[PDB]
Amino acid sequence: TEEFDAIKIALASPDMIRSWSFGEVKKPETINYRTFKPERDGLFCARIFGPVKDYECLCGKYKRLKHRGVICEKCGVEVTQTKVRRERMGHIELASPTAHIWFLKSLPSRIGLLLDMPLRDIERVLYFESYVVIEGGMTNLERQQILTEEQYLDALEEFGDEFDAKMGAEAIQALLKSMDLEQECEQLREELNETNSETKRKKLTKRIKLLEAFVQSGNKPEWMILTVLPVLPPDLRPLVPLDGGRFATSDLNDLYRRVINRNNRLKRLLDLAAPDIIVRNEKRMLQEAVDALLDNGRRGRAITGSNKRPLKSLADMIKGKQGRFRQNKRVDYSGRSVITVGPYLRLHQCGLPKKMALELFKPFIYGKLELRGLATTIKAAKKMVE
Amino acid sequence: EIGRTTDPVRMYMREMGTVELLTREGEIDIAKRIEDGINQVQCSVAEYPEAITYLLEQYDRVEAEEARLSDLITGFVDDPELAREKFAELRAQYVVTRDTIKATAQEEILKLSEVFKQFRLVPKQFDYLVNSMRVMMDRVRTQERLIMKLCVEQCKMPKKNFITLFTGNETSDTWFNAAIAMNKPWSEKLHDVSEEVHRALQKLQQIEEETGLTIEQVKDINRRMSIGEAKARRAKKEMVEANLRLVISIAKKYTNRGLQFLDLIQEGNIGLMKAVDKFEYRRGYKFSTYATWWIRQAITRSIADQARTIRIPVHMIETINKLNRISRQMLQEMGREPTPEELAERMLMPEDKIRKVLKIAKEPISMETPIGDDEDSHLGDFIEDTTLELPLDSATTESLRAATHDVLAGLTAREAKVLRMRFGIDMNTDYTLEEVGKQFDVTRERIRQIEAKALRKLRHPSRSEVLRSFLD
Amino acid sequence: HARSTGSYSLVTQQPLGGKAQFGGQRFGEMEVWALEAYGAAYTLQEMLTVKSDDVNGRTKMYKNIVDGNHQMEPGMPESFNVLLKEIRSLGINIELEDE
Amino acid sequence: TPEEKLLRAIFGEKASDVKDSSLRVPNGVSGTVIDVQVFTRDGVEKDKRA
Amino acid sequence: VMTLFSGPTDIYSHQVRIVLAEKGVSFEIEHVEKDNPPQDLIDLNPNQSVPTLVDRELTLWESRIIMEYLDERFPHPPLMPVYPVARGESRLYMHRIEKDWYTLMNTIINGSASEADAARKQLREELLAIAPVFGQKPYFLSDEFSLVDCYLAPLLWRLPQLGIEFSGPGAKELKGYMTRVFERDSFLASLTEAEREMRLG
Amino acid sequence: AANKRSVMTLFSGPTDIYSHQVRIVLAEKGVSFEIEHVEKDNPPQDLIDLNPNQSVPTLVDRELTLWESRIIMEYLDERFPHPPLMPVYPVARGESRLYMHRIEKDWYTLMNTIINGSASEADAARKQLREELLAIAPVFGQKPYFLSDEFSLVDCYLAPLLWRLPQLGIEFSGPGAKELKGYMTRVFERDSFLASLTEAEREMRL
Ligand SMILES: [Zn+2]
Repeated sequence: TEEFDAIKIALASPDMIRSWSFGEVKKPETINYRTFKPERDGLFCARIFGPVKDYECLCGKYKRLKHRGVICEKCGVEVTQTKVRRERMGHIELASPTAHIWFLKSLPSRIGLLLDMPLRDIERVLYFESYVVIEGGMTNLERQQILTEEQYLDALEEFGDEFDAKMGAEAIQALLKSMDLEQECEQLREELNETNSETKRKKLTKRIKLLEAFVQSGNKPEWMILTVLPVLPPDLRPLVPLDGGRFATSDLNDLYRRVINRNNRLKRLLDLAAPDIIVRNEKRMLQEAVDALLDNGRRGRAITGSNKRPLKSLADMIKGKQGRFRQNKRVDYSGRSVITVGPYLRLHQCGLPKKMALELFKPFIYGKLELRGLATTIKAAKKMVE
Repeated sequence: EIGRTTDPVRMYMREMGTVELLTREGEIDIAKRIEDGINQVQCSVAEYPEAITYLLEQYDRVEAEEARLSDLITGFVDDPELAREKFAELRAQYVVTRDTIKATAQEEILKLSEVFKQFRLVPKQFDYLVNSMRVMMDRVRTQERLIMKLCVEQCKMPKKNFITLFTGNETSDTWFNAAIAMNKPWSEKLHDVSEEVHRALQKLQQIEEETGLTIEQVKDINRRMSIGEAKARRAKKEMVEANLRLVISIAKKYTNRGLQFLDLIQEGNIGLMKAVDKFEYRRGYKFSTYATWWIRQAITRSIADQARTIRIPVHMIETINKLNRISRQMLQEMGREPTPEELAERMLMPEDKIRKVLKIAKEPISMETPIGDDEDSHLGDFIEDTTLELPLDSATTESLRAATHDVLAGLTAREAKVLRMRFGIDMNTDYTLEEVGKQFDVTRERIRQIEAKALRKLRHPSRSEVLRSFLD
Repeated sequence: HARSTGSYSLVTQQPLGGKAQFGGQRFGEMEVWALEAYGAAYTLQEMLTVKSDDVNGRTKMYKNIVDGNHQMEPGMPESFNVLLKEIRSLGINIELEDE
Repeated sequence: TPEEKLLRAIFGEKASDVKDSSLRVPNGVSGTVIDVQVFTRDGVEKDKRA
Repeated sequence: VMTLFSGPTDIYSHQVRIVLAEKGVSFEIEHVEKDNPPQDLIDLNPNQSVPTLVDRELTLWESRIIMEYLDERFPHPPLMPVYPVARGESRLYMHRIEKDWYTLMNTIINGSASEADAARKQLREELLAIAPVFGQKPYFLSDEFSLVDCYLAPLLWRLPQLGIEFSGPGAKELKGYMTRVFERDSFLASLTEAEREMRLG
Repeated sequence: AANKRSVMTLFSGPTDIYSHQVRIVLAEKGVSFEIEHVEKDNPPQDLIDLNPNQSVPTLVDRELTLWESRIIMEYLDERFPHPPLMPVYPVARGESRLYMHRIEKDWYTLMNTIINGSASEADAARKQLREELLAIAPVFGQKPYFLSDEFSLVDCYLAPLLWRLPQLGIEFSGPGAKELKGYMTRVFERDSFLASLTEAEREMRL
């Protein structure tokens, strides 16, 4: 790759998260239990994250070196390298929106101070405990009054139109979606001057500095409410088979199965038309499972099943182990031993045992034994050093 | 009252138990509401003269096998045994009732349907009848929704006035002349677009003929039926919110099976939502002793579906659970422990299926289980990977192309090309001999010879001296 | 112990010992500050690109060595490409400019 | 592979049906084999040494 | 993700649609205005010529290139010969019809009513010349539908809109063709509403 | 007749690049082809009667004539396969048919226009032609050929249209012509080119 520079980072819109993925993951199952080939449309697919064995379809109709780019018609695997099973992505299509637990519960609530809403009220709306108004018009209600279950119901009998109250994660997508960062930007450029308070006109310049970021950056506000959650590639959360029959799954195939299952049921209750005591309990139950995936622990700590330690979500993988996940690198060509004295050496030399130096400098030694003609080929040099 | 509670189970109970338990006579009261509910619906399909149209082809093909004896009838109310008579009892009033308007024009068409009340239908096609007249709305609705825009936002006409004469009828010339007659600019402008406003509602003119009646009767046919379903929607909901306390009592026995508590009692709801769907009260059995089956039915079907990572089928979990119900019973009697063969005697498996059922049920160890001493290490740091290849295994295949490009270059020219085309050496897919023979243009069994004697030459020594060295 | 080439881990492609060839040493965070103190910046690049983590930049550095051509083509480590797939799997979008 | 598939035809080295994964002594060790024990699943014949 | 910048009416865009709907490719089409899609598809297409394909990494125009791609990548059912002898036949036969007949229909639409008569009848005698040859196979020199007929099925569908027809000779062995090919679901589910009302089918 | 042998039949053009494009792929596969440098005023008889479209070149092998060089140089690359000239992967094979179409419709008409254009168009063509041919200059550093490290047909579409460089009055100029000019040292003297080049087209090289 070319001499890049300037890693650039920004929010991700549902029309882009739909652009990384190669297909929709629409079942919770992983493999087959009888022949361990992975199932179709499940988490570990082959039509989605590429093939399993290098250069061959899944059924077994395309193995020859003639067919090297075609996609099989039986099971639509593309016959390419199994390395590409490591850099593709899927995506789940949420049946209802849900707040991004980072941009909702990080201490300065980026959903909060973008709306000027106390965080204890947003949380009272994301659990479906208290209605919230949208577009009040000509009535006795602002744009963000918090009508409790009665006050709305004691308000709804009078007005039927010119008025809209919502509740839940699909409400904050309504507040953000209609709010405009230019009207309340310059209109707050005046409001800051009138205010005479060392605390008021000090936090007041904090909000107006956030609105001034959501415009030049190019991020709309309503992208902090997810609508298509993207799934990792199936070789960074492996299901490798141990020796003896047991498998050693990563702790993400326990969390992804818990979103695709709950999201799959909530697709059903809207077709079976259950009452709003259950489906309203479904979204409240889904949204706790998407936020147990991003950063598990800022909630009831959904501990692992079949065991008693907490699961390890995505944001608990970058998070410090005292340092980074990348390079802040175990290393080849190394060794270690017990040091001793050896006081006959010069200042610029150290001992090194024959049994070690013959093991670090192996690829160099292979050069001489094939350069001086002592070994015909490299396989015949590996047996001369052994 | 919202004392900073977080977990939903606190929020479920706090929201669920506001409602009150129903007395037994209350339950019969509610079911009698639904029982009038669907009767408002199905009796509001007899009003639809096309009610037998979707089925008259069935019985005109049931004998002739385009319909089966199950999905349309189940035993009439209040088989060649009954179908050949009751539907045959309809062949009299069938066309004779539509005879009048071929005045009592609506009595006969009603008289056919008036006796239709004793005709029993089946859950298969009941949906389609509701799906039939439903889309006729959208076929008439959005057209009528355009009548406003086509007359208001295009002619400047007001909307709330012309509807008085044309809505419901949907076919006459009400605003054709009555709207135009008022001497307004929009009315005189009505003659401008008077065709599209007249032609857009043409396909609905098929609709009234589609059921043969007027658009007025079609309105009450589809609209009066809607109250019947909504009569039951609020009815069924009243029973799901009432006995909702029950599922929590039935779903606590399964609290630890790999499924969360709150994913359990949501599975019972889809169960209990079906029980009251199929509930019948006339047998006298209280709702609890019938809803307890359909509820526990679900939570034992859900656990076999989404409890394992590597999912095992539903018919197998009955066999695994049988192996512990029986390997536990032999544990007390026998006292010591059970053997791999005594289960074969106690049960009736073929002595090896009990050896394949044992290599299944084990769950996957999590790849972050901290290994011994609880050091700064997990299990995922010790599982090497085998897809890769030894760089001395790749350094040979790179070296092998040296010999086969050099050794095979030490041949003749025309005899080396076919030696390279006969394998995939330095090329695409390999080839067939006479598939190659159309390349050298001498098509014969020579091609099986030229390679044949040439490959002998490389077989000789000192031409294979470097090539032999790759063996072992 | 001593190791010239052996196994490689599963998710991240660095070395470890399960094949009678234990992992390499731990070139931890404390030991990279002792290679930036000196100006040593060619030793530091190969010590975390070719010798450990790159996927096809090291299978060349083993075939250059056997031919006597000590010279490397670094490439980008495979432990950074997992850090883009692990950030994109949140809402965050991460990329690289072009110039 | 294609190149080696010519290497077989030249010498006729029969490809084996079975792969070798025997147990070999770890490197850098030497000492007599003082004891051997054999465990067999009940249902498979005992070989001569067993 | 496989999108197509289909034309609403032009036979070229109707060409690719038969290949897609035949093979079973999951595709989504984005329509052009009349024969112009937006000015926004010039970035992935410096020619701004439809049709144009975009499958997640790739850009292709000049359906000669497109159609052989979908045939070479989605293998079955195949739309070409098997051995190199006959592929030159099909690859050349389609070069005939795309050279003689297709540009011949230019002045029948974009040529004045004077030259419209010129292309009309001079083409018609060609139309029934190969007509008796349909007594050799079902399709245009094939016992199973292939790429070579892909230029005729969208071609024959334009007959009544242009104004040429069959009358006695040229209709017996010929009209059996269109009644055999116009029923295949591939050509069935390819028919767009704009290209349908040209004829009664 | 023409097809009456077990060998080809080609009625080439002695100056027309349609032949000379076909010549390289014709001989690069090592087949024995009949050359016939014929004219439009007087071609060979068989070129007139059996060729109901009457173009140049024209290949004829036991079944029928073939023309329209993309059809010709495809029939040989699909029937006489070794060595290969086109990739395996239908992704990289698509665009490899795409660059050729972006040369016969992009850098061909600059040759015809310079053959029948006005005095400024011969500069306007030479203007649009010469500078843009330097626009693709940095390509050759990454790849020893046109974005395909093996010799393939997309390169054969260039060299015959790079062998008529000064023939229509052209010369390169600017920074980095050594990269493209040094590249011409890597392709203009290959066996498939050296044995295939017609001496009639060579004399413009002095
Ligand atoms: Zn397959």
